[PDB]
Amino acid sequence: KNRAARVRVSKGDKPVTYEEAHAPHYIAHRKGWLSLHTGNLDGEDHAAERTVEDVFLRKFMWGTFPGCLADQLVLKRRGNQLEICAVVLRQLSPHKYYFLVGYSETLLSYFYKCPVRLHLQTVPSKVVYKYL
Amino acid sequence: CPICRDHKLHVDFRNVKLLEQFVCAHTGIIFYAPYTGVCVKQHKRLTQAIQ
Amino acid sequence: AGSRLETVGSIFSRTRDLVRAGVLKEKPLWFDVYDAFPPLREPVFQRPRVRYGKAKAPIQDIW
Amino acid sequence: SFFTKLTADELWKGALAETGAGAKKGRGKRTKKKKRKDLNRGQIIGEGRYGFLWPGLNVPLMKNGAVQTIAQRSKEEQEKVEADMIQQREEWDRKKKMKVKRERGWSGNSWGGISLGPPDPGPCGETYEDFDTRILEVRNVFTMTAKEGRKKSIRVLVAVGNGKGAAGFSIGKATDRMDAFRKAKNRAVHHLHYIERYEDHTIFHDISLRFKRTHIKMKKQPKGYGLRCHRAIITICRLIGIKDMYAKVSGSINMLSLTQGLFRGLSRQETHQQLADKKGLHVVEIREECGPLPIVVASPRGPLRKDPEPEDEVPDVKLDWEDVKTAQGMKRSVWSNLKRAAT
Amino acid sequence: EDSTDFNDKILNEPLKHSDFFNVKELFSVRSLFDARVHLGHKAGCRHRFMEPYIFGSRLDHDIIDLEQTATHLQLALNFTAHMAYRKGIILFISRNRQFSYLIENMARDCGEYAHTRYFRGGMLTNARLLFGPTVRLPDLIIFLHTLNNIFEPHVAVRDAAKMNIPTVGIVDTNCNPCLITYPVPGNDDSPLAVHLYCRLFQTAITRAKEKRQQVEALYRLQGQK
RNA sequence: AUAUACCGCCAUCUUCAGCAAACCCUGAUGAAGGCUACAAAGUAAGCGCAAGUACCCACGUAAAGACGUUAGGUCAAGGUGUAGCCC
Ligand SMILES: [K+]
Ligand SMILES: [K+]
Ligand SMILES: [K+]
Ligand SMILES: [Mg+2]
Ligand SMILES: [Mg+2]
Ligand SMILES: [Mg+2]
Ligand SMILES: [Mg+2]
Ligand SMILES: [Mg+2]
Ligand SMILES: [Mg+2]
Ligand SMILES: [Mg+2]
Ligand SMILES: [Mg+2]
Ligand SMILES: [Mg+2]
Ligand SMILES: [Zn+2]
Repeated sequence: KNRAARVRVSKGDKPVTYEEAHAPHYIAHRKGWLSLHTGNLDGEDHAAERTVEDVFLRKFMWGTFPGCLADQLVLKRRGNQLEICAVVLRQLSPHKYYFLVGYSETLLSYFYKCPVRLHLQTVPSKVVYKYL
Repeated sequence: CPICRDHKLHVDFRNVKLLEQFVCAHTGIIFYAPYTGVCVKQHKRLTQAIQ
Repeated sequence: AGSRLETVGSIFSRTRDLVRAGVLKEKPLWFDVYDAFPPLREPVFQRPRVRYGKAKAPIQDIW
Repeated sequence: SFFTKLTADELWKGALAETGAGAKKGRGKRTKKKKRKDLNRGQIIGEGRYGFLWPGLNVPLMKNGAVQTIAQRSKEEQEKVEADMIQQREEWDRKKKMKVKRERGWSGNSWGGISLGPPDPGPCGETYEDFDTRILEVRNVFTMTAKEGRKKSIRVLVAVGNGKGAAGFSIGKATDRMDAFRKAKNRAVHHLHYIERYEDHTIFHDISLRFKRTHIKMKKQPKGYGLRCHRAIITICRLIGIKDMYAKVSGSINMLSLTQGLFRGLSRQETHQQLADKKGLHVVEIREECGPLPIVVASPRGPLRKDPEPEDEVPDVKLDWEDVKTAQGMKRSVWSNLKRAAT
Repeated sequence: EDSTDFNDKILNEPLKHSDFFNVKELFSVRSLFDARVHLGHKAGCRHRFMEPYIFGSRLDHDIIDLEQTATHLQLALNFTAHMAYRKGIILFISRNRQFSYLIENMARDCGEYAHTRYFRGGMLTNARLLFGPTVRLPDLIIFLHTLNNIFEPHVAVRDAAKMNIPTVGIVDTNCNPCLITYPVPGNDDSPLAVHLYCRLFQTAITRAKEKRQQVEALYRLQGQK
């Protein structure tokens, strides 16, 4: 039986998001990609470097906004701009979200030597696609 | 036991409301000690106070 | 909380009793009608048995 | 390496090993399982080992109307914070370790006799707060399946009652024990019997019946006699509201047959009013405590017969040798008439 | 203050009369005899619990005592009328496919309900799941045929007793009346018998509904003035 | 060291069509069982199949393929419980 990226059926009490509820074979069919860049296009370079950066940014944001992320990050690159789009919860005070946005944008801009912007969308609770 | 666990319960011939709790209301017999769980020491004091 | 023990008494007795015990807060709509105009036989479950030995049905031939 | 690190959910799912061939068929004799602890519970965003005070994250942004600047706690001031966090963490663990003492049933490890509380409120705002639930038997039953082999299920017997004559019982089945409790107790309220009680404390007459192979002999008793019956009969009688009765169980002692037999006998008893109506005579009670005073307990609602009930010089009633042997002082048992706790 | 007078003048007043709706004028032993209600099944099909209602066997064919049918029918029609007066939900049930169309139309015409189709497990005992937690079940079930198409009692007879719903039922000589609240011994097969039953219940139900409106309307007009 | 503590990713039946929460009913309220369409106690969310999508069509091929079965494979992808080593 295939296991990769499959949330398995339970008793009907497990809420899954739209991203989580779709196995890999639905990628490009029912669900899109969580990062968009040109490195994996034919004739394009630096796919290895874009991949390492993506893995770090996901770990960095998970631990920088602990317990606040309500879904996977969407990473967008245009030119040298890096846009991080995150769906977050509404538990942290707004002052703390502004601190972490200013802190994270600056720290990541100096780390990866590119203009980095963070776009936060807040939701009252994790959006549930179905109960598996 | 019920008597020894509460030091404010005093087995005395004047505390008739406590003594009534160890006598059957329908037959007037004094319960044997296993009925209520009182130790032998307090059951004797209850039987003497009741009498 | 009507009882579903249909083989224990009748719907009237089971309803009448649970009303007395306070289990049923209100009497059902039919209870007062049954009480005023009851059936000839109270509808109590009975198990039908086959006859044995010398037992015969009491139905007579019409001549 | 930073890139080899995983999330807490990944780490706990592995370490706990809740899913695995060992969990499948209880293949291992295991008792104390590791329990996942939430390591982010008491953690504050912005707090670190170095004791830095980040304005707007872990300390207030503005102080005295002016914006605070980056600051760092002193070594001593940071020791207190660390110690205070450890004490708070130990307190959290301490409380979790502390557990409430369960009131036991018929025995310390048995489920029988334990209360399950009132049945759950029905969908249409229906409530059963007046009803109490008692467990009578919890059995682990096993069936053999093609794939999974020996599969484990729970069979529960529960009794419900309000203490005022309305009581019932139901079986519950489920893989989990708490689900079996829910099914049995919620179903039992839909199968309630009404039990007639003499003076709201005892049965109307001696009841002797057999249900399958279980024999139950019950005797009407006066006030103060208590419940001197099989422990399960005691439990059921408290739910019905019977205070004084003697019962003896003979033959197969099966909890489900005992419960079903008990409820059959108690539902099928003739009251004094029914006896008077059936025979159109007065039912007169004679009490030795009241001497020769005749106490009419029930009178027929319809006409009253004029012809005395025939007086058969000798009744052709079947007697129980145990009852006769006791009345003649020939019954010797070290276990009979023993001193017991109030029931 | 005004509710006790309402329930007393409207709900309790009909219950003080032996025949408040005059349902005895709807039928006679002769009208039943012409509809062949006395005709039962052959003796070999006789159900033991129907012997008290059987006049006898005419050449191995059981004859139903119409004197008893007349008394039982009075009680059943009287009960049915009182339940229609109280605005109860009346459900007609029968699996005899020869009369499914007739019974469904009679139910619609009287403003009541019919179930003549295959009866699915739990329509009554599991109604909240099938229909919804707020579903109202019938206050009276009328069986024009108490047997299913394999000649066993209709499952709704047992389940009606489980749900404490009173049942009126035409019971032929091969039927089991133990759990039917108001049984009516009578022929359930002949089209003339079945048509008669439908007219009597339809008329009893329709009359009781009209009587309820007359009483209410009068009680309101007098209330204002 | 332990795949006989596990996550992760998989083989296998599967070139299968079943699994099943929550109820209901039958068996005297036993383990258990629940269908007949001219129908007789089952209703079943969800999951799988199916449907859709990819490739050159609606075909075919891919992909998909639940719950479980073999304490199946892998502590030597990486991570990790327990135990062990630290001149
Ligand atoms: K494995
Ligand atoms: K490994
Ligand atoms: K290891
Ligand atoms: Mg494969
Ligand atoms: Mg061991
Ligand atoms: Mg112990
Ligand atoms: Mg017929
Ligand atoms: Mg293995
Ligand atoms: Mg393939
Ligand atoms: Mg498919
Ligand atoms: Mg192995
Ligand atoms: Mg092998
Ligand atoms: Zn003591």
